[PDB]
Amino acid sequence: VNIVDYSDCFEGISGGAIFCNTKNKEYNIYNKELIETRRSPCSTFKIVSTLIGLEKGVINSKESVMGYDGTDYPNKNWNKNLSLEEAFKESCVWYYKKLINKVDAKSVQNILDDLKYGNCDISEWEGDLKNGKGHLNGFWLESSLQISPKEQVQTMAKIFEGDTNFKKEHINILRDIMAIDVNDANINVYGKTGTGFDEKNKRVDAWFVGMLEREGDTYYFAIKSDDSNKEITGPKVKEIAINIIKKYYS
Ligand SMILES: *C(=O)N1C[C@H](NOS(=O)(=O)O)CC[C@H]1C(N)=O
Repeated sequence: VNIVDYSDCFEGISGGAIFCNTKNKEYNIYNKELIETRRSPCSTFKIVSTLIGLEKGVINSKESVMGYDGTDYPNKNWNKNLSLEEAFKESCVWYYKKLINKVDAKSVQNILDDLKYGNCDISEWEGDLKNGKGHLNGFWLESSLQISPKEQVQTMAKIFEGDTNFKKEHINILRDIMAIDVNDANINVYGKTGTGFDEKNKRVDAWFVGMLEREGDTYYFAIKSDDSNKEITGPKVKEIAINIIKKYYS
């Protein structure tokens, strides 16, 4: 367990990072207090909800559709019968809400418990309805479910090292749709962004969670901002993550 200083890559944004290599148990932690603090996962939950949907047969491949019904949305790419792969990369909320609402709560509770997914609290299934967004809400979006960056890395490691009961076929679908182009062919990077705003504390929940493969070694990582500047989003934290990977993990 090494405490490290990645602050230069954060360019003044408040946050932390944790990288974990489970072969030689090298835990690299920037901002330990924040890395141990549970927060809403926001759209990073799509990593797990994809696996739930595959396991329950709601979806079956990276092509699978959820029966688009024609509802109008401001994002162009939500207005179509998009595949799993496209809905994951577009972070399409209606697709993943319809997916999870096909699964019974007991099944989800038991999967989260098995994964040790933070507080495993799905009590507010419908999500943060006070924000006015209605069905564009759920327990994983600034609501009851909370997970720390350290727990995110532990969950990613358990899934992608083959230590859960999820089918290998399903884990490989997730790897495929999580793959990121970082303009460096000598590392494979996978992950998912998440963006929320914590109204109580007036801070963002901006995430990038995933894994890095670099010649034999695999690192599981979670990068998280809690800045008060509302302009700090998941995509911005992903930029910071890539700069950390290129500086310190090449
Ligand atoms: C998930 O965090 N969300 C869905 C969507 N994607 O965000 S991301 O670019 O950080 O992955 C928009 C924001 C958020 C939401 N409001 O539901």
